[PDB]
Amino acid sequence: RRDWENPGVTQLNRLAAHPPFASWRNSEEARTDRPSQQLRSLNGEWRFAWFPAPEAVPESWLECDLPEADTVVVPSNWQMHGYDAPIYTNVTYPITVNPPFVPTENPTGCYSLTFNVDESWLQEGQTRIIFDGVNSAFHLWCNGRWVGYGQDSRLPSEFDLSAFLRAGENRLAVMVLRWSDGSYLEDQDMWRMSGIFRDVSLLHKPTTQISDFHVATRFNDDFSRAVLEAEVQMCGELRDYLRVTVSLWQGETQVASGTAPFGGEIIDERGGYADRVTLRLNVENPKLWSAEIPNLYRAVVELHTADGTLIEAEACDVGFREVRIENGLLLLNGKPLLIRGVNRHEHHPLHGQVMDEQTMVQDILLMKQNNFNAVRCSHYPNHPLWYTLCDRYGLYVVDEANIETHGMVPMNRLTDDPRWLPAMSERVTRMVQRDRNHPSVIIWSLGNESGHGANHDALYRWIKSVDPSRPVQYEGGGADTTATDIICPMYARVDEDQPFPAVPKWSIKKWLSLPGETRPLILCEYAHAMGNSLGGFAKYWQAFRQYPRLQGGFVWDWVDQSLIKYDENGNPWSAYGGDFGDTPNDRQFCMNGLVFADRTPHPALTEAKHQQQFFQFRLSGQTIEVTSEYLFRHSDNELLHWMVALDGKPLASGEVPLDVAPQGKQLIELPELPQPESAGQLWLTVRVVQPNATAWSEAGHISAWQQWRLAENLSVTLPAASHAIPHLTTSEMDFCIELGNKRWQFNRQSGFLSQMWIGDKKQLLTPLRDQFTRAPLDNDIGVSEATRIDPNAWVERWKAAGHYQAEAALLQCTADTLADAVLITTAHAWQHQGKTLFISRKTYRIDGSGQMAITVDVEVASDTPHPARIGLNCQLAQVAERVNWLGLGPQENYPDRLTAACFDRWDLPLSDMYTPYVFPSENGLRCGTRELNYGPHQWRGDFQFNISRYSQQQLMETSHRHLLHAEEGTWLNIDGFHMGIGGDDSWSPSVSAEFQLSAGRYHYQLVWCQK
Amino acid sequence: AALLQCTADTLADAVLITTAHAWQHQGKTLFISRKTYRIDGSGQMAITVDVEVASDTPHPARIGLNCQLAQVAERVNWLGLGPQENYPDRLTAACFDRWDLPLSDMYTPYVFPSENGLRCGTRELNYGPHQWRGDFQFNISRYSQQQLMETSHRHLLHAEEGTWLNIDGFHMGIGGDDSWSPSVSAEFQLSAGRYHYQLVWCQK
Ligand SMILES: *[C@H]1O[C@H](CO)[C@H](O)[C@H](O)[C@H]1F
Ligand SMILES: [Mg+2]
Ligand SMILES: [Mg+2]
Ligand code: NA
Ligand code: NA
Ligand code: NA
Ligand code: NA
Repeated sequence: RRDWENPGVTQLNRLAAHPPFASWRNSEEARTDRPSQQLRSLNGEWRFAWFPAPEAVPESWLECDLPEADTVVVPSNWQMHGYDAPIYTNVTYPITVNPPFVPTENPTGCYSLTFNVDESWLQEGQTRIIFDGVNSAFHLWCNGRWVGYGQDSRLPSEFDLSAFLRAGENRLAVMVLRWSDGSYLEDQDMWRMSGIFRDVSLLHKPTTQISDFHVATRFNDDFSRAVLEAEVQMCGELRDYLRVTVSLWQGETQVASGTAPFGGEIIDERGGYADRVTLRLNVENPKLWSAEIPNLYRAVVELHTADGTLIEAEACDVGFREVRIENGLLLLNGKPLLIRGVNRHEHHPLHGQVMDEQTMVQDILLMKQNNFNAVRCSHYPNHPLWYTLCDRYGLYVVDEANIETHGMVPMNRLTDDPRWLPAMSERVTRMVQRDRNHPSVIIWSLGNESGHGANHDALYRWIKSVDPSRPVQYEGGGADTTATDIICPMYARVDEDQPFPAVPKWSIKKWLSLPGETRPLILCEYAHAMGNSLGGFAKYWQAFRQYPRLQGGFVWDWVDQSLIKYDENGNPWSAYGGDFGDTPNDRQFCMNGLVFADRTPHPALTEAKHQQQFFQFRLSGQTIEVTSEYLFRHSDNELLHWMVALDGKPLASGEVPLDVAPQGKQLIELPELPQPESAGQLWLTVRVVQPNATAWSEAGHISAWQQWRLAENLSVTLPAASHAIPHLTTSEMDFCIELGNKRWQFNRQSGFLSQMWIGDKKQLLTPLRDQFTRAPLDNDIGVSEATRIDPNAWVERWKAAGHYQAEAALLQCTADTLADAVLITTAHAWQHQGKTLFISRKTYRIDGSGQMAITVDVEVASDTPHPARIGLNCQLAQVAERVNWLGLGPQENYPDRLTAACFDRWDLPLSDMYTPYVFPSENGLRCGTRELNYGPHQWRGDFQFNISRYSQQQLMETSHRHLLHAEEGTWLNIDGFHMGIGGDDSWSPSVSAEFQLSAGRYHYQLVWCQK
Repeated sequence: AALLQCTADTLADAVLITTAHAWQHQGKTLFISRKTYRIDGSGQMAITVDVEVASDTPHPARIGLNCQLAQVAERVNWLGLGPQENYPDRLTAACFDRWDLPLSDMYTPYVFPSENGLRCGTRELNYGPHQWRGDFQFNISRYSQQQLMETSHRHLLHAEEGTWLNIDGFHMGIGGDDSWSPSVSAEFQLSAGRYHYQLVWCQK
């Protein structure tokens, strides 16, 4: 049969899909969500063996353990145990495209388990096994006998073992195929793995049972009244004495309850459903569910006899909430949402695609503390617990069918084929069927990157029909097809159009008002967080805030998909595409997260947190206007703290309780602020603090901030004439300057400050030279390989123009003496193949104070690609423990990623000055610095800088962080100007014009000295 | 203007004058100007200017220099945007090239008088035997900003002795989305706080 190469066959003997069951036999257990005895885990220690193909499987296997098998933990991904390689491919299918066939060499994993079944279970009722996630397809046997088959790796496959079990010891044989025709619908850009990766369990149901239940909450115009409607379906023998009781609880308080025997209303000419019943519960002033206040009720569904005897109980958490699109806006409980979302894969650097509750919880808490309110299940139904936690902590969820056919040509090749409708249908239907009772799910998604075909229209229609409670969205085929209630593009830019044929990506602001367009717009993917990215994040936030119809989006993505590997030494390292021998592969493309695989944030996370803030401020004079973007809660666990500093010197602070209603304003008058004895800029900083701990944060959690410049008093004070004057020692090869214990040397061949001495210690390992390039960010690179270039990538443009290859050609080097200083003047040209790219004119003024003032003026040829930077660099001989500076911080920040940073005086261990992106590049810059202190050195001006033990060249030359080696001394990169980092996407130039170094002429001035 | 410093140095091939001034109002330092004048054996005077603008003072209208030339010449020739009046937020129409007009075309006779005649993106300006080089904006006429500012009807203007030259490293947008509320877009406001420019003044 080769059922795995036939889309017409997606399962054999599978039971119908339904919401989470537990078959309690005690209503209070049910009520309380206590553990149910009728439901048990088979997770743990299994027997497993790997074969290169199903045809290599021995018959005996059904019969008895293979001696050679190994004891492994289940659930797991076999690649995570070393049986074969996990493969990292983005678009290109990991197998030959030739549906519905797969390779003859089709890695097969033979799992088996010997376990005990109790007689009680077999005397009566029904016993089924549930495999939450089996990737990609599998055949099942019990005690030697064949039970069934099943496809779709991301939804539960269930089978009736009732007739297969013996009391005592029993044997399960599970033949899992890596590749099946299902794989053609599983082309997500992530690691390609396989096995029994989700729970395995046994559920006992009575013969007469609750086979399905649907919960609906409808409301009146002002939400003061609601009706909970619950449709209940049974299986088993219908009897007049059978009944259903549905009850609702607000905690320990029974809110409502209703009983009725079976038998639905007339549906049509043949009658109604004798085996179903609907209960309707009225609720006055229900407590509404939202991400803001995840108010939940408990619903208990009891199947019993008229005399009070309980057959079984099922139940679920209930959130009263209404989701609907009206007059072009996405409304929740009548209020238009603002989606602060993130896409999230189920990824563990260790466990692979196997998810655990702790990681889930950790993810949710990180999201929430980062001002995230929504998440998209990119790109398939998640492990069942996910929804529960979302229901509980409060996160809006986009539930997505497990359908992605990215690598077909064109993309809709299958989705437009009616012969694929069936397999596709199951992936949609079974999801709705399973998750339709979770309040957290607010939108259904048809899948991802599978073009736009008729199959999508049909399914779009199916959902609308069966679950009018939620909007359906789908980005394929253009983001605004007839199969979507939401314009939900990926990577559409704020102001910039990308008019690709057939599927253009217009500026979001523009998209909304195209002739006849009326839908709301929420990006299904945006601000591609790969490596040093998120440049331009603020531009989106501003726009979302300004246009009602721009209702946010889901950033791409939450966590880097790196996997842990170890070196000889046994030490762990983060791996990516191709690191497992996988090929073809997409290398680092699998790392686009806001946090590293271990959940350590990337610096971009903070930029995301600020921009997603729920309080907005405005300052007028001494008056602060706080505005709340909350729709539902008041600011009841918040205080505003503020503080005034002069140049980092704290001059005054205070707190102020916040008392703003959802969407209201609060003014805060700052008390007269004293006068600073002293030149400089006064800076106001305000943070919103949570005094009390929550379910998602601890007391003192900071949820928002903002800063402003208050008055400024320019300095009009004269240095103060210095006692001594520096001495100029000319020479054939060098201009030397001495001043006390200090010496500066300028190599006349080169035109650069070759060395400096304090006392008898040399200061530099490498001369101080201009720098116009940077170790390329993932955004600079784009898809620019070896096999294939991509001309347009910044990195390509730079390479090609000679940027990395240009060497300095002296044009002038002189020295003069002034009344109180020596003046070194230089001019250099940077050429490539006869083109002068840049010209650097400088002056060094060393005075009686021993301060060297450097003035730089660079000219950039207009027809050369705008440089990554305009600064200087050198290798210092020293290695200090800390870095202290007066500027933007404390975290890494770039020009188009600097809103979250604050201007103040920061001090960190040098290590905190380097950012450990798994794929190395220019990192750790800090902008708007007026003063930098390191070792004996002090630099002052208004520049950007980074400082670490790794040079630009090393960075650019090393593919993996674990391979970096601290160099001798410390590398300092100090820039007058630094180019934006971009990120609207990572595969095309995304650095906005205002952040490009196009001026042609730049001036900067630095003062170097010893403190 | 409050002089903070003024000095003279002798170079290999030149004399260097270094100055610094503080502009204040009611005890407030509004702006700081720091310069060097470098005259070499070639007769070229190179002016380098660095200014600081208090962050809490309103963004200034322009950052430049000005002076009344003794001389009155018939034409003005320049290498930059033109030939007509052009401002920062109103210069797309203008073209960069070599322009040469009668002095008078360098003045815009708006009925209600104001700053006018500016030309941006100039690399070279020649008037009489004078010549200025760099990268700036300038205006030149027989009318001071003060006159312009005190006279409300163009007919009431009177040519002053000599020619007033306004050379700017920087000039604020003129606006106009409306004429009754501030309309200069932020990108056209002189809010950077620190400004630098340099010009070469010489003869020919
Ligand atoms: C949106 O694009 C990103 C690119 O890293 C991923 O491929 C997503 O799965 C896709 F839907
Ligand atoms: Mg099949
Ligand atoms: Mg894809
Ligand atoms: Na909006
Ligand atoms: Na990716
Ligand atoms: Na690199
Ligand atoms: Na006037």
